[PDB]
Formats: sequence, C-alpha cells, structure tokens
Amino acid sequence: TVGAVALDLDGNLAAATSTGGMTNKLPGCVGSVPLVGAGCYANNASVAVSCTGTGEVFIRALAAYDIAALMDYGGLSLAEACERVVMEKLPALGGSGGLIAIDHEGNVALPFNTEGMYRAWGYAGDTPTTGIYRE
Amino acid sequence: TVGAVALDLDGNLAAATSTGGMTNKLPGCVGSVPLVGAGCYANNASVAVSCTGTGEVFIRALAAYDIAALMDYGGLSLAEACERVVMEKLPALGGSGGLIAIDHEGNVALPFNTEGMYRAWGYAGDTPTTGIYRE
Amino acid sequence: AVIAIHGGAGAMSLQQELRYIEALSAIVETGQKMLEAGESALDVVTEAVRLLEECPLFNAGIGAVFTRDETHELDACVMDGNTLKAGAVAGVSHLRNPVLAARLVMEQSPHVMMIGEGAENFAFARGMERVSPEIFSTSLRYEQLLAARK
Amino acid sequence: GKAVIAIHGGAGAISRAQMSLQQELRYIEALSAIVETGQKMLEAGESALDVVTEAVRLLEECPLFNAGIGAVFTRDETHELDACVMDGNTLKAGAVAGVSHLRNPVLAARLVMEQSPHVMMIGEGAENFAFARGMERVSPEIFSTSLRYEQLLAARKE
Ligand code: NA
Ligand code: NA
Repeated sequence: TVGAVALDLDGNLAAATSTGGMTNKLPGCVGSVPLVGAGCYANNASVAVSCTGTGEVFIRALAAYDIAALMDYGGLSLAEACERVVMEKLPALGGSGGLIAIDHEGNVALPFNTEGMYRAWGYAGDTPTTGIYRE
Repeated sequence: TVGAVALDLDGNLAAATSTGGMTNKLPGCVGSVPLVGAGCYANNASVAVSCTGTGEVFIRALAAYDIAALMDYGGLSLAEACERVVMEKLPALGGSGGLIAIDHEGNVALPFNTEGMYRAWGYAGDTPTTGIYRE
Repeated sequence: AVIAIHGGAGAMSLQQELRYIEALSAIVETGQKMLEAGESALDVVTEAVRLLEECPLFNAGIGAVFTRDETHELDACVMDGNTLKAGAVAGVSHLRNPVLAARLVMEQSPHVMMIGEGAENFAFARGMERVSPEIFSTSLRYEQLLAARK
Repeated sequence: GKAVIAIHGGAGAISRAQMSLQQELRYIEALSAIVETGQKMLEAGESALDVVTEAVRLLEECPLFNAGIGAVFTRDETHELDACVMDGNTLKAGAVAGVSHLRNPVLAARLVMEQSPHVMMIGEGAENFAFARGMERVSPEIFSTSLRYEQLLAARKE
C-alpha cells in the first residue's frame, strides 16, 4: 500500500492511495484502499487522509472519513482525531496500520500503531522529513 | 436496489442492501450498495441505514455512515441527520434517492428526495405502514 | 423492535401499485413475525433482503436491471451493528441471492468485500449454488433498457 | 495555510533488527525524491490533486513499495491492484479494484474520476473503460519482482 495527501497554495486538499494488497491474498478480495472513506478521503472543509493496514478493519471503522467527521462534527484537532482512530478505535477492532493526514489549516499527522511506516512529509519551500520507525 | 434495517428485542441493529445497479449501466460500475458506510451501515451505538439512488453521490458523501457520525459526533436526532443528508448534502453533489434508518432507541426515518421510494415499516406486533410516493 | 424495508427510490393503475404494496407488506410482516419470535436483527435484514431479491418487482436478484450489454451485475452488503462485522459482494452474475453471498463473506472469510468471479469462486467452494444470469431477466426491465437507450 | 505534501509506502512489521543501513537508505532515498518532487510541484502552483496523483504514480513505479511495480503476489501468483483518489475541492473521486493490465492504477482511478459518471470500476470492466480512453494495456508480469516472489515462497510450501 502507498499513499499521498497534499494541501496546495490555493488551499485545496487531495488524497490518493494504491496497493497490490496482502502477499498470498485470495483473488477477488478488496481491502480499504479503493473504498472512499475507508482507505482514502479528502474534503477542503476538514482533512485529506490516505490509510494503510488491516483492510477489513479500515472499512468497518471508515478510518479516513472518521478522521474528517471527528474533526468536522466532533471539534477534535487533527492530532486528537488521529490518536482517537489509530491508537484507540482501530486497535479495539483488531486493526493494525496507520495513515497520513493534512487538515485545511496545513497541520500534518502521520500516526501508526505498527512497528514502522515508510513515510515522508515537507512544507513547500522547506526541507523534507523521512521516517521508517517510531518517534 | 432493495434494503432492510432492523432493531431486535436484544437491542441489536443490522442493515442489508442488494441491487442490480442502474438500467443500461457501464459494465464493471460499482455504486454505494456494496460499500460499507455508503449504501449500508449498522452500529448499536447509533443507527442502521440502507440507501438507494445515485451510487456515485452516496459514496462521495458516505451517506450511510454520515447519518451515524452526524448523530454520534454532531448530536443530531435521527430525523435531523436524515433531512441534512438526503435533502441538503446529496442534492448539493447532484444526487437523488433516499434511505431507511432505525436508531438504537427505535426511531424510524424513511427520507427520499425522489418522486418515489417503495418502502414499508412496522414495530413488532403492530400493523405495517407502506408507501410509494411522497408525504 | 422494528423493521423498515425499501424496494428502491426513483421517478400506474391502482391494481399495479397494489402489487408493489402487497409485496412490501408480506415482507415487512414476515420480518415483524421473526422479530416478535426473538430472531436476530441480522437474520431478519438478511431474509427481508432475500425476499426482496426473489420478488421480480424489485431491482435485486430476480428482476435485476440490465447493463448496457444486456447482462446482470449484482451487488450486496450486510452489517451487524453488534460485532460491527460486514460482508459485501460486487459484480456477481451467477449467485441467485447476493445478500446470502455477502453474509457468507461476513462469516466464512477475513475480508469485508469480494468481487466478480473471485467472489463467485469463494461462494461455490463453500457450497453456494451456481445459476445462469438469465434467471434474473424480466420483460418489464428489458423494455426499460430499450426505453433508456432511446 | 502553508502548501504541504505527506506520502507513505506502507505500515507494519518493519524491524530495525531485519535491515542494514544500505537497505534502509534505499527506502529513505525513494521517499525523499518523491516528496521532493511533490514539494517542487506545490511550490510551482500545481493542484493538490495533480500532486497526490504524481506522488502515488512514483510510489507505484518504485519497486520497493507494494503498488504498481513491486505489487505483492496473490495465492495464484497473480497481481490484483486497487487505487483511489479524491479531490477535496469538488468532492469528486475515482477508484479501481482488481485490475491486472493497468501499469498505474492511480492513473486509471484519476481517469474514472475525471472521464466517467462513476466513482468505482472493477476488473476487466474497469480495464475496458481505460483502454477505451487510450490507457495502454500491459501484462501483469510487469509488476513481478524477486523480493516479492521470495516473500511468496517464504509464506508457503511447494
Ligand atoms: Na427481486
Ligand atoms: Na511500486
């Protein structure tokens, strides 16, 4: 699974996600990746999210929309919405993985509850940050 | 497209949705019906929802889950939530249709923005209500 | 304890309307009886949607609309608000009751969703019957296809 | 706010124990180049939507990441790929699931978004739509790598 989220200079949000799925997967099975609100969501009013992890769980939890709704309706900050979904709701459904999110205000979050998540982020005209492991 | 939503004597909600899609549809098209939180969603904490109509718009607006998030996080009554999604947010994206929804208190809502929704409901050991057209 | 069903939303003699009303009543009545008898919400929405699939008046299973190529492609989904488990199939043409296939995916597989032949193979390998897609074809829906193309 | 991109190439059991620095650097170098390309497009005034498309197209091309080239193998030693893209402005979206003959499923997903009345297409149906829009047909053999084949064998019995 791979993904990207962007805020542009016009203030527009977008999200994209792509995968080959799980090694040895049953032909015809579909995880969260291609499912709007599970593996991928963006709305200029909230957040752009791209998700990676247990598809069954990311679908049942609507991981990516849940970030949006928690912010839009709940009044959670991105940091708060990300902790809630990735560190609490997804583990209690048996979900492992993480996500990348950018909110309309340009806050960036890269939460994951796994050992690692291949990831990078940068502000325009700034130097990038990369990561594999925690911290 | 057909659906059912139910609250049982143990206070469990469930939802189910099935379809052939839309007449003349491009082969390999997939609307809201098979997508959790789009055409179909059940959570004992909130609501059970089955949706029918413009598949593309019910996906983009995550209609089924949006009812649940509006109630849970937004504090909307099932009635207010259903009015927002079906009367305001679905048409704002160029979609028509409706949905059946039962909350965990056993309120029933059957909103549609179309000329017609084939629909029926009843509390256990009560005579059912049926309907095709508006009101 | 309560049930709602629908047979779809969209754009008639009374006798004709009454056929839709009758169908809807029998199905809501069956679901009410199951509820009263203590059956699970899950079993009740499954059977309601199975009966709506079997009814040729509604666009699901028997009476499914036609594609641009005059074929039938069916989708279904079921969700249990108790365990929050779910099951869905999309694009299946040889399963009589896509809602029963969705249940099977929910119960007997680790995935929420399966599609096309792979959804069908999963089902057949677990004893679900293969059908000709012809069996969904109705006269009413064919003529609605020709109307649509015009 | 400030224009910004985030990318990922998957989450899970990545063990510090299991890698050399040279191995780690191949992933850091890949990630850095892709995020740097997106930072450059953003800075030039390209849309979020075009930026998230090219980034995911580069992660697809990158054989280290499980999407497009380097996709994992199915139990039948096939590849089946899915992708999704959503425009926060228009709330438009597009997706493909179960495609095996499209080199860049995020491009097929952009095509569903921008050139169809639909959000999601699957299998040969999705492929036939894309070919009809002039998207090029490939063999699913293009996605195969030894790394991912090795993981397949390691996971099973012969
Ligand atoms: Na039917
Ligand atoms: Na790749």
